[PDB]
Amino acid sequence: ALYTHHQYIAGFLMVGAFAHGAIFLVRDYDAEQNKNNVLARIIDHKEAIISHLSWVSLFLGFHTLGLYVHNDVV
Amino acid sequence: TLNLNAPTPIFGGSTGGLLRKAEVEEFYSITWTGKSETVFELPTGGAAIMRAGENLLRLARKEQCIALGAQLKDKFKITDYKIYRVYPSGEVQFLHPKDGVFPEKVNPGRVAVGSNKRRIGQNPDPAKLKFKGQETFDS
Amino acid sequence: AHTVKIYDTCIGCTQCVRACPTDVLEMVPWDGCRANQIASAPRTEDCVGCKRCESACPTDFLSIRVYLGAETTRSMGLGY
Amino acid sequence: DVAGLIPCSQSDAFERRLKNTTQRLENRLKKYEPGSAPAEALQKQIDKTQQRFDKYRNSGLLCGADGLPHLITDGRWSHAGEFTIPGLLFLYIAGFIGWSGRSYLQAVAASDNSTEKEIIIDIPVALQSVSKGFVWPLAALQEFSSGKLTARDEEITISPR
Amino acid sequence: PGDFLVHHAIALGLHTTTLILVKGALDARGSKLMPDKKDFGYSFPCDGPGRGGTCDISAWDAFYLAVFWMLNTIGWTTFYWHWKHLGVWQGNVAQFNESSTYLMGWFRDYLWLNSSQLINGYNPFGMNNLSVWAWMFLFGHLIWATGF
Amino acid sequence: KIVIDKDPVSTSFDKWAVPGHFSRTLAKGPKTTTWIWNLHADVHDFDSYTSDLEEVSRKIFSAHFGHLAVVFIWLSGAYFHGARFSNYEAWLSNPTTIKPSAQVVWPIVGQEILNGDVGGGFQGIQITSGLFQMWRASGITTELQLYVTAIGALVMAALMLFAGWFHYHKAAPKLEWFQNAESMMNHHLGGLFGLGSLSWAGHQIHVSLPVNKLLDSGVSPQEIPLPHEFILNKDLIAQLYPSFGQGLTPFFTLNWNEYSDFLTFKGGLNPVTGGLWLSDSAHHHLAIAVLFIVAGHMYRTNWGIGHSMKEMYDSHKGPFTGEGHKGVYEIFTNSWHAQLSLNLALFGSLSIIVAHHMYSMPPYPYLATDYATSLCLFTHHVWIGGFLIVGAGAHAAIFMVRDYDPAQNYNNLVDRVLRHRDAIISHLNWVCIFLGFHSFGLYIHNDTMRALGRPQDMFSDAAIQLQPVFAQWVQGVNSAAAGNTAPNALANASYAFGGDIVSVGGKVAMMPISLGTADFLVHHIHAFTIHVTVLILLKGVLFARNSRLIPDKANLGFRFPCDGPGRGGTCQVSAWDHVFLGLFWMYNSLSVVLFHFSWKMQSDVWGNVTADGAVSHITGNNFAQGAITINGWLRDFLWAQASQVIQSYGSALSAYGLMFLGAHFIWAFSLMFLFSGRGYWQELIESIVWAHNKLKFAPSIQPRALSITQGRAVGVAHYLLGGIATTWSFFHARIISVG
Amino acid sequence: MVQRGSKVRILRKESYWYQEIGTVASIDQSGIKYPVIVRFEKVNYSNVNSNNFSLDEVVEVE
Ligand code: CLA
Ligand code: CLA
Ligand code: CLA
Ligand SMILES: CC1=C(/C=C/C(C)=C/C=C/C(C)=C/C=C/C=C(C)/C=C/C=C(C)/C=C/C2=C(C)CCCC2(C)C)C(C)(C)CCC1
Ligand SMILES: CC1=C(/C=C/C(C)=C/C=C/C(C)=C\C=C\C=C(C)\C=C\C=C(C)\C=C\C2=C(C)CCCC2(C)C)C(C)(C)CCC1
Ligand SMILES: CC1=C(C/C=C(\C)CCC[C@H](C)CCC[C@H](C)CCCC(C)C)C(=O)c2ccccc2C1=O
Ligand code: SF4
Ligand code: SF4
Repeated sequence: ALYTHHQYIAGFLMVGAFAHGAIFLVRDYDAEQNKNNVLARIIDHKEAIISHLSWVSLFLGFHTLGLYVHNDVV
Repeated sequence: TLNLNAPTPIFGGSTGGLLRKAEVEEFYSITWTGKSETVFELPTGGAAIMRAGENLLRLARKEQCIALGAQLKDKFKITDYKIYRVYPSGEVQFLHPKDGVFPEKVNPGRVAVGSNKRRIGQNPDPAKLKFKGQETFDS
Repeated sequence: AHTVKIYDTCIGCTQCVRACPTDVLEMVPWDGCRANQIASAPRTEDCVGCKRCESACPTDFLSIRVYLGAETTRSMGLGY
Repeated sequence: DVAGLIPCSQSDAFERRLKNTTQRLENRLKKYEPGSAPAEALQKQIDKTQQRFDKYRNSGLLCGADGLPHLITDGRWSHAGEFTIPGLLFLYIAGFIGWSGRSYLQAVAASDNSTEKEIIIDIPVALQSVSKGFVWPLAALQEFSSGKLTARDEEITISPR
Repeated sequence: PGDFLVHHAIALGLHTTTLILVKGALDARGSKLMPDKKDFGYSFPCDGPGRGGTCDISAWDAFYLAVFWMLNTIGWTTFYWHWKHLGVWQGNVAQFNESSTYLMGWFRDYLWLNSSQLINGYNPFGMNNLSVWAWMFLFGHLIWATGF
Repeated sequence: KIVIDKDPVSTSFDKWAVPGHFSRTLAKGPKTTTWIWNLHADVHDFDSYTSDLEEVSRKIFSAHFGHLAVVFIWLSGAYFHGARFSNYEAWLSNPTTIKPSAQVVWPIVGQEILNGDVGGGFQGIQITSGLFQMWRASGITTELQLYVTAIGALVMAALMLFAGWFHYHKAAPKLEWFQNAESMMNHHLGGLFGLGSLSWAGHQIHVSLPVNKLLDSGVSPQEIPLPHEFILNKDLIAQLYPSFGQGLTPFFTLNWNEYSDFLTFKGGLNPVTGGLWLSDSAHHHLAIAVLFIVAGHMYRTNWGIGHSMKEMYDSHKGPFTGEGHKGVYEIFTNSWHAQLSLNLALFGSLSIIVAHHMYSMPPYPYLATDYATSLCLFTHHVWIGGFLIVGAGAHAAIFMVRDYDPAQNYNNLVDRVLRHRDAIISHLNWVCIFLGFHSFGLYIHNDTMRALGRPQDMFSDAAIQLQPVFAQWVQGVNSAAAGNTAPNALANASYAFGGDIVSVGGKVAMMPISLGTADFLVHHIHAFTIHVTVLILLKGVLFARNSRLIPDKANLGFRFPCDGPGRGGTCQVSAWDHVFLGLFWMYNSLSVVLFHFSWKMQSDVWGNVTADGAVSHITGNNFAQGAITINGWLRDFLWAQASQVIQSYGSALSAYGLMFLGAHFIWAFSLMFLFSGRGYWQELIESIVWAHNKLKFAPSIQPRALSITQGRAVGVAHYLLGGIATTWSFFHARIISVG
Repeated sequence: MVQRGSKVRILRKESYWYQEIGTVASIDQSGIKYPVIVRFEKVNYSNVNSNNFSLDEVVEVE
């Protein structure tokens, strides 16, 4: 019960981390003031980060599911 | 003006219309002259019959008046519909046509309300308008 | 009421006016040209917020915007 | 012997999986008529089983305590045929299908009706891209070096900042 | 080798939950669909049925889809913690050894085999001290299904 | 009056090239990828693009020929695979012991373990379709009679497919050939239903009854003469029911009493097989034929005599209901959807009536002892029936948007239901909430009472009793009806109400299904779940045109996702979205009916009989005290009876185990489409078009996300497919092992 | 100064065809703001192919 307690909270804390960073980008972020730093560069190639996260999500899920469905059928 | 009393169409029905909201504040009435004795669907249920008229119908919402006012322009080509909203237990007379003409037609003397002298990509960031009474789209 | 703002990239196409189901919009002559028109929203208190005026605007990323503000009885579309 | 895994030729749990698989088919055979057609399909099933245990014993696989062949991907060359060799065999085939469909779309897009030729597939241009797709590990090398494999970011459309 | 397959399910979960969360983080300020997504705020339903229809478009609804994914990822995590230790504690480590490699042993020997003494918390012959858990089990099924 | 057109459509492949040729919206080319789904969506909706009711109805007529082709193609495969790949010849010698089987599996990667020890000297899949029991009741004894019927269906499939080519391309009938409903009702009643039951009554007398009279005497399927010898050799038809020696002179001289041995009213179950008496079903369809042939001379045609359906509706009007049925004939001879919805309602309502009348009165020999088939035959036709009832509420809604005319409907019975729809829906709204509290809450009460150690406070048979007295009385008037009020019948209409235990082999064929406190609860679960399913669909029909929310919902269409986020939010307002929501509730309603059925029979009805006469059922009479709590539904039904679908790996039932988990996947995959929305993916795809536009190969057919209406549709499709195929695999793997 | 038929690249950051190639169909010979009409191969989400831009948002890549 102690492992399962803190891991479910850690997932809620890690989801809420990206959630409150997302609220910062609508409310508090100012692209005319924030330019050419680390923050305004990650926004600049944000399509490169999502699509490469779109691959490793789809790379594992195609294969470790098929590795399971192989072992099921066999 | 509203010209009440004016004859209601020969209808007799519709649970779905003009409940307790109408008697306290803000119901509407659409008035037209129908050039037949023909049947038309209501926004409540469907039929009535349009009179020779001076025809009038008391509706609950303005949205139901423009929906019926579109049907009289579509199916019967009677575009003379003239909606209203009532007095002391209502708010504002003569809602449409507001300047003697339909809103899709141009009429000089109207003033551009809600206009912006900028594009939408020229909208400021909300961080520039933070902790102020300004909003990120008003000018 | 919902706020309706019309931006200057409008072309006087008159399509958002006739797609309005609650008769919010209208066409008005333009100042700097006196020939073309623009949409205008003088009846924003009637606006239900259906955003049908944005589905009819032909410009790339439409010149008329609807920002859903406070919900009155008209903008909630309530028959009661 | 890389993780306590005994080879399967001397692994007794793997040699005991064979004793129970055929005993579950010989008792399935023991009731049927000996000359019948379901009788010979079980002996075709018994001998297909013996052709996978003798195929896994002589191949030098690694069986654990359960007796099932485990695969070792760190790639060692003594265990190269598990993931490294069919992985290289995979990557050419997938890149063949990849570079073919990419070469097809660049040829089609500079035509009159490009979207039409995606629905009905031009068997000239389809078999042309197969010919341009077999040479893809060589063809992508001079494609990347020429500067026309990728595009600069002022040419792609991109969300507002 | 059963512990191999779960850690890549876990690595799939942490990558996918990050994928949704950094989707609405970086695309909180506009895309080709809605360029002015900063004018509408963090939490708003949609921009209507125009432009193809924009349901769940906002940065709030990218949070909202990743809460399903973290529950699933911790669900993959703590099912693996619990069933690995259920053979460690019971001295029979071989149950996780052969059955965890394929998804039916994950289903038959963890969710079906272990939920037997729970689900007899109250039978028509008596009741145990687990009947508060067997009640809250079914109580949890009913509230989960109501969210649907 | 037959009137046609000669060659309106040529037989060319010019339109086979271009997809989307039929509509002005399509065939310009797919600029985006929605066009690929816009094409497959509005193909067989002929009413949208074609604006001529004459041209629309010709498409509809010749398309049913194509569907008649694919049923005949499917029927030939039912007959071919029984001819070649089945143990039908060995099964007739020992029908109880040998499991029915077809579909031998090929010796490839390991799926030849599915070819199990199914009986005799054959190895294949134990099938649960009842074709072995249907072909035995038809009299078939050898595989050659199945082989020619498979050829006979394929030539009939080509005959229907040629007839669909002919009646659209060559000789297409006009509009006035389709609007003749009275001549159509005359022809389908006496000709399709009457002669179809007259000619089948000829088969059961000359063919089925003689071979079954020797099969239930039990000689051999080889010693029995071929069924043409019962037509030629009249001495052979005289040694069994010797009333054929008098010919058709008992028929024409009205001395019908001489046919008292092959036209009976015995009315029970065969003690040798456990099916209905074939001489009952011989007398049955003969009586059905005469009722159908006589009823086909009712409606008027070009010979003056006959009823007119237009003048039956005129002057069927009361004082409550205004102008009466005036206008419903003109609606029904112009709307193809109002004809579709009503014919779908009573096709699906019938398909559940077929399921209820076939487990209790098993029509085929050795269908009752075959528990593996009688459960799948029930659960199939229930599931088929509920889909069609949702199609009734679907196509009634499509009628309201474009086929409803307000000028033709003033104060009739369509107008007056659309005028008090707020009284219909809200009174329907209350009766679901009343039934949801007072049926499901009585399970929640029984959970809480058994959890708290209070078993004397729940609703049970050893507790606060809720006995079903309105159903137990109807069990009494139908179990004591043979000899008193149906006096010619020897036994009752079924043994389900009351009667002996018919024991064929060692197993129960039928026994009286008792009713108790648990049966009060589930039958009110059924009453509840149906009334919500009505409530969603009927709300879609009555509000398809307008509401207080959107007064122009018919100007927007039958199938549109929303009117925006305004008016608070108008998502799923259309008539299509109520069909979408009713599909889950139909899935919710029917799955309890099949859970009620699968455990009522296993505990109280199905089982074995010992050599003395005591019955030992399958699950051991645990429906009475288990099925009153949700925990007993979980512990004693879903957990206890899925012990065969998961212990099936490594055995011949393994594909039920793989279809079990594989349908849990597709069900849970559907929530990805249902719970989420489109505009997430349209900006996720914008990151994937970029990573393809980076390497200069993004497709010219631009990728789009699925639409809001499609994302709902692709989520409900995988939801039902995920849960039915789970229930498919759980039912099959259970009753094959125990029944 | 852009003429008709010239292949341009769009610098309007809010547009669907931002940093993409299109051919100018026409220019309006008056003082109207946004006179440049560009026709694009790719349709946006409202499935249109034209828009009115200014000369500040286009270039002359030809
Ligand atoms: C200490 C850390 C922390 C802090 C200070 C905040 C603070 C805030 N958050 Mg953040 N957030 C956090 C962690 C935190 N959050 C976490 C862990 C998550 C992921 C779950 C989020 C995800 C998140 C989102 C998406 C949003 C916020 C928003 C907000 C702001 C308003 C919250 C509000 O008014 O909601 C009101 C509170 C509720 C409605 C609570 C009801 C929900 C709970 C969970 C119900 C519990 C169920 C029930 C009681 C269980 C019963 C038991 C059962 C057995 C019967 C406020 C600035 C909002 C914002 O707009 O920021 C500007 C916003 O949109 N948060
Ligand atoms: C064999 C010769 C032949 C030829 C050349 C044509 C040619 C034509 N037909 Mg005709 N017709 C024919 C026979 C033929 N037909 C037959 C046998 C029938 C009875 C079904 C019809 C009934 C018919 C109708 C009602 C209509 C046409 C129409 C047409 C025109 C366009 C059709 C098209 O392009 O889509 C080609 C279509 C296909 C390739 C799909 C065929 C689908 C088949 C029939 C069933 C497939 C389902 C199958 C069981 C799959 C199940 C799922 C699977 C995964 C297992 C074209 C001139 C249309 C027309 O004239 O519009 C003005 C039209 O409305 N035909
Ligand atoms: C298991 C999950 C679940 C539950 C509980 C419900 C419940 C309901 N649905 Mg919903 N529905 C569901 C899944 C569910 N649905 C899903 C997945 C979908 C998407 C397809 C829908 C879509 C849908 C539609 C389209 C409709 C419904 C409607 C309804 C209501 C039917 C009226 C009724 O009989 O209430 C009876 C209440 C119960 C059976 C709940 C049991 C609770 C007990 C008896 C009482 C609670 C104990 C205690 C008093 C609690 C209070 C104490 C506390 C405050 C301290 C009911 C509230 C219908 C409706 O609202 O019409 C009236 C309707 O039209 N639902
Ligand atoms: C094993 C080991 C090691 C290593 C370790 C390491 C090095 C680690 C690292 C770690 C890491 C590497 C971690 C990280 C993490 C991270 C995270 C946690 C992230 C998150 C993020 C976020 C959430 C963000 C957000 C946002 C946004 C999106 C926007 C703006 C705002 C913000 C920023 C808020 C050592 C050497 C010691 C030694 C041996 C052992
Ligand atoms: C050896 C080995 C290993 C390792 C591996 C690694 C670690 C790798 C990495 C790698 C990497 C980290 C890489 C990445 C890459 C990057 C990039 C940047 C890419 C690019 C690409 C492209 C651009 C594409 C192209 C193409 C092709 C190639 C084909 C088809 C067509 C296309 C066009 C698609 C392991 C242990 C597992 C196992 C054993 C063996
Ligand atoms: C996943 C998902 C998508 C994305 C799904 C998409 C875009 C469907 C695309 C998947 C198919 C499989 C692409 C098929 C591409 C080719 C046809 C493949 C051809 C391969 C040949 C060899 C046959 C939505 O668009 C959506 C919209 C609204 C609500 C929920 C969802 C939703 O859940
Ligand atoms: S809807 Fe927008 S683009 Fe169309 S006329 Fe009005 S302001 Fe101009
Ligand atoms: S489906 Fe789209 S338009 Fe309809 S309510 Fe949801 S977000 Fe708004």
